[PDB]
This record gives sequence, structure tokens and C-alpha cells, in this order.
Amino acid sequence: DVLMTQTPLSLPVSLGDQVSIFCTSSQTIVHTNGNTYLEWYLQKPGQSPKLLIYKVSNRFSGVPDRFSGSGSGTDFTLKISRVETEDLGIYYCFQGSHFPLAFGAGTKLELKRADAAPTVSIFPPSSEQLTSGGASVVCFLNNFYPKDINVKWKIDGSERQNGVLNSWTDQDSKDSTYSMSSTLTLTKDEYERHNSYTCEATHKTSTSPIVKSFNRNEC
Amino acid sequence: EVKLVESGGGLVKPGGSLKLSCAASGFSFRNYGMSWVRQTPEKRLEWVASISYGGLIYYPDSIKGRFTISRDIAQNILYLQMSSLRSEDTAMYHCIRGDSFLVWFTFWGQGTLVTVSAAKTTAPSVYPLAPVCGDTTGSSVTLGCLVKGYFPEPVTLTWNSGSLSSGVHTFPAVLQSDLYTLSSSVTVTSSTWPSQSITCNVAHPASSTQVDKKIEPRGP
Ligand SMILES: CN1c2ccccc2C(C#N)(C(=O)NCCC(=O)O)c2ccccc21
Repeated sequence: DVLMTQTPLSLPVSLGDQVSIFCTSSQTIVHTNGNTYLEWYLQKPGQSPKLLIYKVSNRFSGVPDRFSGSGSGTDFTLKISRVETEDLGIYYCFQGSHFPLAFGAGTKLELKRADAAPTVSIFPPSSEQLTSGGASVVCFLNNFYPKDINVKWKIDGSERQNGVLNSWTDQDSKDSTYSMSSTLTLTKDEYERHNSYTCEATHKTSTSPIVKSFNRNEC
Repeated sequence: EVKLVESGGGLVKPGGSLKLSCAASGFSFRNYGMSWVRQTPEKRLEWVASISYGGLIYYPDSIKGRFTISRDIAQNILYLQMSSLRSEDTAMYHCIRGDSFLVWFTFWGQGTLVTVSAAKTTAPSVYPLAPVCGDTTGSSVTLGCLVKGYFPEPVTLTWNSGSLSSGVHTFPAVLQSDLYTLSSSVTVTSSTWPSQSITCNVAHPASSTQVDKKIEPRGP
């Protein structure tokens, strides 16, 4: 089986930028008829994927002159000479020279902007959930940049790696930042077995984690 | 005008069966190769199967045996019989028209969503997320809303019926355990709340659910 490897999984760019996205095949991808069936697709948010390039270098009719494909052997490249706002989305490479046909993981074309430390907010269980016998400790790390971030929970001083559900938003269309939610889900009794609940955020901006917490009995 | 419209997608219990359909237009199946490609929740693209202008059929070993592609050349309808369905088979399915020995997936349909799950329609638990006394000592304040354990997706969450639009972040739903859980956060000035009313409005069409939760300051 021929596997396609894409890099990077996220390419932050400034509009006007000339960019190059790469794709690596586990081995040579030349069909027995001599053609290389390497295709490039762009999927715009909310839409289905669209063809850009076929057979390595052929630009699909109707596709802007700023897109172009190249490569040989196991190395392939998609080029965009001058990035526009419309080009933002995820690009996928694909090989159909050998079966099974294989897709690359995709590379997200995202926008660059100034670094942004996240605003961290921690929320103790609501009395209604408690009343229903549940206890969810939510934490929001909002509007940060770059998207890379680590969240750590500490219950009564000790780290809690188990039972954490995290979700991330796509880059904001207005401020180009990113946000994430982390929810520690416990039981009413489990939650009442401790007093301190802490949410720590490690962003390339703070190093020493942004720390937020509360005590089940005081504030 | 080439057109591809997928139908049949829907909820299906594991091991269950489902037939997807794709009505084509603007071309003939005798002149083009057709395929099915799916996009998983993770946004990963996967080739499901294809049938050439001449009838030849191809499948990856993962789909081989479980899925069956066929076509009605006369009515110009492509089909995908799905069986032995697992949660990993949960994805958006697209039929695609390609050019023989030229381009595999030249034109994609918008797709039909297939969701494999044992879960049953469950209304969501909507909880108001008020700040801890420590976070409320600034010029702005972040409030939240927890929409827990619902099925299926989606739910519709707004703030003040949509009145409250900016400074909001409604996070993608995740599976808590065959059930979905989502949360939204809204950030406003300290003078906006609790000084002014802020309610989380969550609807869940599948269960005819429409609940409202007002975020009240904590404390006795
Ligand atoms: C679209 N298309 C396609 C679609 C469905 C099924 C097969 C193909 C195909 C392959 N292999 C192709 O053109 N097959 C012709 C049948 C044959 O091998 O003689 C092929 C080869 C290269 C590029 C595209 C395609």
C-alpha cells in the first residue's frame, strides 16, 4: 500500500505570500501506463473538495493561475504564488497510481497574526447538574495565537489526566485567534471528594502556565 | 450541467445496512468512472469504491466485502450498499465523477451523511456556567453554557435569542459516550452582566427541545 504523507498539517500564512505544501508517498507512484496520478484538492469550509491539479502538474480548467503542481519520485509539491483570502482551507494530495488509492492527511492553510495569550476561565459545576447528581468542571482558553496549546487539570493539587474532554474552534474569522474548551466530567460525590480544581494553560506566550482555579467551599 | 446528488444517508445501528444513492446529470455512466469517497468526522478523506465507465469495480480491503457499488446506467443512478457497519464508517459520503486514466475525482457531489451509532434520541442537559468570584474582578466577564449528553446532532445554541452575537465561542460537539456534549462561552463587559440579562438558548430539533438557561451570579 502506498501511503501519502502531508506537511505541514497547518501552514500559517499572510495574504500575498508565495507558499509550497508538500506530500510524500511511501514509494514511487507511477502507473504501469507511465502516468503519475497525483491529484491536489482544496476543500473550502462548508464545501466539498474541489480539483486543483491532476497528474502532478496539470492545472484543472477553471483553477486560478496561482496554483501549480510539481514533484517526482516520492516528493510532490503544491504551489500558490500569491495567497488570497479565498485560498484558505485544507489542501489534500492524493495518489491513484496504485491500489488502494490513497489520500494525504491534508494541510490547513491558515492566517498569520500577532501572538495572543489565551484568556482562561474556569467554571465549577452548576447547582442544577449537582442537583441532578452530576459535576462538570469547564474551562475556556479563549482567543489565543498560535493555535498550539496545552491544558492541564489539578484536583486538590494533583494532576488529573483522566476524564477530560477538549474541543477546539476553527481560527476566528474576525480576530484570527483560536479558542478551546476543556471539560472535566465527574460525579456529584467525586466532585465533593475534593476542594481545589485548577485549570492550567501552557501557551508559547506564558511558559509558566496561566493558572485559574476555585475551591468548592470558598469562592 | 454536470450534477451529482447523494441521498440515503442517515442514522444506522452498528452491523446495520444502508443503501446510498446518487442521481447524476449532464453526462452518462458509460462514458465516465464513478467513485465514492467519504470524509470522516476528523476530516480525513477515504476512498470507498469505484466503478469504471466499463463496469470494472474496485474497493480497498477495508471496504471490500462490506460495501457494494453498482450503477443504473439507464436512470443514471450510482449506488452504495453498506453493511457490517461500524462507528468508523460514520462519515459524509460523496459520489464523484472522474475522467478515465486522467483524473480520479474530477467532480464531487455535496455528499450524504451516514451516522453509525447505537445511541437513541436523547434531549440535551443544558446548564448555566457562571464565573467563580475570582474571575469577576476585571473589566470583562466570560459566561458559559454546557449542552451535555444529547443525540443526535445537532443542537442550536444562541445567547439572548441571538441578540448577543459578538464575543462568543460555541465549541464543536464531542462524543462524551455515544452521546454529544457541547459548550458555548460569551464574553461581555462587567457592566453588561449581571447588570443586564444574559440567557443561553438551546434547541434540539430531534427531541423537540427548546430550553432557556439564564446565567445568574454564583454565591448564597
Ligand atoms: C476516474 N477513473 C476511474 C473511475 C472508476 C473506476 C476506474 C477508474 C480508472 C482506473 N483504474 C479507469 O479509467 N479505468 C478504466 C478501466 C480499465 O482498467 O481498463 C482511472 C484511472 C486513472 C484516473 C482516473 C480513473
